[PDB]
Amino acid sequence: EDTEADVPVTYGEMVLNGANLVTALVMGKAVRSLDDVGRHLLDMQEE
Amino acid sequence: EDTEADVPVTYGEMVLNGANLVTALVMGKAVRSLDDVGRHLLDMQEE
Repeated sequence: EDTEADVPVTYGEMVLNGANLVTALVMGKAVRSLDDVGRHLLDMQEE
Repeated sequence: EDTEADVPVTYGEMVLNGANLVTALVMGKAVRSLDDVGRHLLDMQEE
């Protein structure tokens, strides 16, 4: 026995909100954290 | 034969920027004025 005790956590979560909602019902697709992916792709060509 | 002239225009250009650049790369889908279409769709579900 290391220990009868432990430290569990609570459920994650996600939704289609800002740009994920638009594309889902317009382009028909969606991505985890499109805001992030979008920020990092655009910024990446600004160095 | 009527007046030879015309009130002719120039050319209209459409570019990939911002939202539809990210989605064109990530989702491979491009759409016209996605920024405008996105505005209204996020609008019309709010009073």
